[PDB]
Amino acid sequence: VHVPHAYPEQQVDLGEITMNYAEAGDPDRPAVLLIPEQTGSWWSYEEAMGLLSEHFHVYAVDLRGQGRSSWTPKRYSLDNFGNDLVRFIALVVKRPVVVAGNSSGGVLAAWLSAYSMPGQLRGVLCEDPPFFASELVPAHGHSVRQGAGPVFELFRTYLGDQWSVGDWEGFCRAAGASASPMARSFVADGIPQHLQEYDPEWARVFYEGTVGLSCPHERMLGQVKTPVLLTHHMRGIDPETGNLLGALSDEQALRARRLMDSAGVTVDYESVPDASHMMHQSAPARYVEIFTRWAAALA
Amino acid sequence: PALRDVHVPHAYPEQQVDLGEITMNYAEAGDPDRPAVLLIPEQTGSWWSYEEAMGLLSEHFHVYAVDLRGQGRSSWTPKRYSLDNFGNDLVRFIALVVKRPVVVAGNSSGGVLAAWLSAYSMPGQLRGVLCEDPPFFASELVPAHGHSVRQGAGPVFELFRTYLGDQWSVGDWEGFCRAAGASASPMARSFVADGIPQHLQEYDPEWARVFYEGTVGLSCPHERMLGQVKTPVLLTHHMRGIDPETGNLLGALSDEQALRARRLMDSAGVTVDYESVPDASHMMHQSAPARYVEIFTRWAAALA
Amino acid sequence: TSPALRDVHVPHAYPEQQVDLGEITMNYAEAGDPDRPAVLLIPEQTGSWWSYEEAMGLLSEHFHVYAVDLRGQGRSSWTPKRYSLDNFGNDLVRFIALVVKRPVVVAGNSSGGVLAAWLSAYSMPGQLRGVLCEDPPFFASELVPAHGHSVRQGAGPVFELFRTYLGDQWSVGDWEGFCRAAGASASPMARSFVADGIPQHLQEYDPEWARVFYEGTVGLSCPHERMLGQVKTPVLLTHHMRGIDPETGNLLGALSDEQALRARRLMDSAGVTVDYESVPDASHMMHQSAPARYVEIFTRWAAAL
Amino acid sequence: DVHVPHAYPEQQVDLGEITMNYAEAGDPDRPAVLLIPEQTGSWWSYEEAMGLLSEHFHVYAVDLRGQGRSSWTPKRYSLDNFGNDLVRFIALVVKRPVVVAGNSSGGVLAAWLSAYSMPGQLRGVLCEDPPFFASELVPAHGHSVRQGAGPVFELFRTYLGDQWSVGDWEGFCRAAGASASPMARSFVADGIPQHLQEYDPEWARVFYEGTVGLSCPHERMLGQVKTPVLLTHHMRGIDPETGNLLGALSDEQALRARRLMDSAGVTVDYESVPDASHMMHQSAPARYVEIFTRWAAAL
Repeated sequence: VHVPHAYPEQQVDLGEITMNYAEAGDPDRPAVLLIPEQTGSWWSYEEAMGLLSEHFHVYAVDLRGQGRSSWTPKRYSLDNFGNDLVRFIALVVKRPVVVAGNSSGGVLAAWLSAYSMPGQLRGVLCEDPPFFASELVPAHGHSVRQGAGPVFELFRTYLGDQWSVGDWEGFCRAAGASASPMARSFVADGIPQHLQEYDPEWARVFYEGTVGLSCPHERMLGQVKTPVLLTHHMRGIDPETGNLLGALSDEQALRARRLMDSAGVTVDYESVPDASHMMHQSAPARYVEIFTRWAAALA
Repeated sequence: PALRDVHVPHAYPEQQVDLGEITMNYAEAGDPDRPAVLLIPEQTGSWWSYEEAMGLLSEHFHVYAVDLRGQGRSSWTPKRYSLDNFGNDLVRFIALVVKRPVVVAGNSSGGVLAAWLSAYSMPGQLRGVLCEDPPFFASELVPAHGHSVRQGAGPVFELFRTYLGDQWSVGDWEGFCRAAGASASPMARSFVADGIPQHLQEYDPEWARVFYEGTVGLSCPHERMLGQVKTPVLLTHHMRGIDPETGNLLGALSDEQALRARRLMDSAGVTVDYESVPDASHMMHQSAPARYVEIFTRWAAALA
Repeated sequence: TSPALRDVHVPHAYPEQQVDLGEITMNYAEAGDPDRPAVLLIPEQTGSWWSYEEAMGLLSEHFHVYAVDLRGQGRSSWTPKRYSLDNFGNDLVRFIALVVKRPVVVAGNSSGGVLAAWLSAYSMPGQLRGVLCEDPPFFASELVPAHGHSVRQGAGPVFELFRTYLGDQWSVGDWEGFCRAAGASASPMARSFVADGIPQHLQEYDPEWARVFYEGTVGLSCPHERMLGQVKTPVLLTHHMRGIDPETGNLLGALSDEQALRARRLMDSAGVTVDYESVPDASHMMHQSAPARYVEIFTRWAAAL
Repeated sequence: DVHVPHAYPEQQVDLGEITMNYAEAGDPDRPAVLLIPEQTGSWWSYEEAMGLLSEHFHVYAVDLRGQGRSSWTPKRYSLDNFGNDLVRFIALVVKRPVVVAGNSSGGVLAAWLSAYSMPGQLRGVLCEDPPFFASELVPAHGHSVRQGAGPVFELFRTYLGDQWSVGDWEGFCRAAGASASPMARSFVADGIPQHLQEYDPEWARVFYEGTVGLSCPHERMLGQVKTPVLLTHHMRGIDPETGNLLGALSDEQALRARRLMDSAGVTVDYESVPDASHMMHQSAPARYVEIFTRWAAAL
């Protein structure tokens, strides 16, 4: 299923799983780790990796259940993703890292900041993170069922765990009829390449609230141990449904920022209301600029 | 309280009816020829929660006020507390005792059960329902609109579950008061008292468990309940607000949740009458009985 | 003509009618002289009222027989998000109060046999003379039973296949995918359902049924321990084929010998008369595979009542 | 607040989210061994055995999170989190291949490490009377936890409570003496045992509610082991009055565990000691140490 890409691909044995990834930049430059969004593979960062390879040693990784990394039925949880990335940092990077993650990847960047092995990290970028919005029963704001829940429901029903169903036509019919604008956005004639590399059990665990069941966001956010850059992209409310448009509300962002303040770290909050969910794709230069500014200030 | 030897006297005499699984305790007032009314109390509330309002309404109505299962002298039923079990209990009560079409008034939890009846009773049993400060969507763990119970009254339910326990099996009122006095929830700070209130002595705290854990209405989502109401609905909306410190709701339901609930009930095609009294306490039938009875009597007069 | 469209019902030997119970419409068939003792037949899961067709005939010569489609089945209402033991049971309570209007002898198969017991414990007073539980999955249909194997070691495999490949209200409807998955399954029951076309009874079936059993929500507020321990009418429990799949250890049949033992002990503690008829040579749906045997068993029992 | 003197000095190490307390015996000349206690069991559960083992092994006995002097972590008690804790401990303290040995819940974590640790971390594992499948809420084979140890877990959750928030030992004893579960009755005592004073009862909650193993089904674990295994099966039977399990796991559950582990391609040794207590390393130290040493020398 796997198509050619700009950078050569490598695979590492993290124990339970094998992780696919891709390197860029001069080795001696500072290390950067790029975590894709859900339904996103490492080559989600390609453009940005280019821009970033000028100054950093860039690693971009396929999480488990994505890309060419291992698919693990019944094993998708926040802690398993996070310890995957911890083992990657220790076995492959072998140096302190600045982590950047988009959406679910941003959630795992915060997870690393709070729960990585000591001194594994210098700072994390959380790019449009669904703090509390990706939870089934958050401590603040809307649940996943009022956010991206609908999209996940469609993935679970019509694609199935490990593409066991694979009813793409049914998926497009129901998605086009969804009141969720994001749901109606995922419609296409053929299956996008990124979804072909995606295990839809990801959707199941987010929709059903099991992925973070033992990793509540308030404790994560209250236990961060590194500087955090939080970018906050398009956001809004669908008047017809009340549902959250975007990754997280202003209220949820404020609560997350104040929890991270209680953890005693320094937070750079950059509201970019006009940016798309995946700014590293829609506007690679703007994203690399923000990241580089914040990164220079560390250590 | 766990021995259930706490019954005390009241203004009206008390009757009991076998409904099948449970026995329901209840009180009755007014001329039996008058239009029938069914009063459903709030959680932790017994029938006598309506005593005062029964004394006014009785002058114009045949009033029945009930103890739901797990409250008062009605049966306590471990592992059996769901919205459908409460509702079908009330259906059987209407069929076996009232034997007339009723107008139903419910407060908080009862108001939700009132809407339940409006949607799910046997045909013809109801002429209309009053939902008094109902936690529409705010009592669900995963509501379709707005904020979950965990961001509302879930803190107090958690205290009840941990420190009082199913059927008062723990009964650590000292630990409960200690934790309640230190809660960010003001509603929890309300319950702190030197002695256990009579209404809490008659209350089975497994109630609190099933609401806090999301099991009580798991098979009865509020979106569909409200989208299938079948009688005129009178929804009163009392004090609501936001604790600036927590972002957790104060009061029964948020403005957004009231809005979406009204939209659902209108899609059901019923006449919805929204009466907003932001200065009113949660149990207006107890704190301002005259005002409550006036509102109810005016709306009920227009029913038929 | 699609199971999702609910336009697949076919003619049958007995007249059908629908009653408004308030949330749902319940479809039902009637047979026999309306003055003879009343009887209520509850089908099995994926079973419609005409699951009893043949038995109805034999029984209608001595009983006024009602046979019902439960919600989520046949021509009764399909109610998304509303499928639970208590809702099924209260539908049947309503049906007895509104249609039969006389005390009834209830007989239910499998899931229906679990609802017969439900009624015996939780119905309105005086509604029932006795109940016949035909191969009921006591404890084996629960996700976390007090005794014996869970539904995941019983019928769960086939329920998972229904949920995944048919979907709520036939929203997925991938019959060929279901057949491929079922034929490769290690559950013999699951393999049984493979067929060239979709069987008629399954066309009338809301597979959300399967979901609520597979996920353990259908009986969450109705633990079988409490139900069985609060029966208030005489109960006849028939126990058909049962065994253990050696490759898996999973239950073959409706319930295990141990689970039937514990259920009988519970019911005996309730103070009711309990009859136990172990018929190890009988299929799960004895009322279909051996109608005359079934009617003999039922007739003796009901005449004692 | 309650820790008392023991036969060995205690050490602590920061694993990144938690602080793990532990004790050490024997010499670095000798091969590394990692002892994992049972639930409610602290490191000193192994004290006597440690002595014997220190004759020929460098021994590490650990406090798991929520036990002893290790960090208490509310809402974070999952098998994956315990397991990644022990992976971190092996990586940061032992820094050597280790022969792991765990008892009861500890045996389950030993299996977890065999299947899911970082590559090359382990040489083999001894699962001592492990509750394979019988500690799960919905096991793929045999009794569930609710027909096993679940009754005592429910008593712990209702009367001791999260982080000893309730602490009603009188009520615990009243309920335990009236328990139909004989193990529940075995926990009745005048005062609170020292091992239970260092124990966080949220442990009991997450086993009773089935959250701890939700994302770690035992069938996948056992089918993906990667080291030689030694499984010891102690006392087991059935309570006639309830049908409930006596012991860690049934004969059927042991049979299925072994079939899975053998399907994984490892060397599985099965040692049935039907007359042994649950904590044989405590009740018969020399017997336990003989069995362990006899097996570990083959590695």
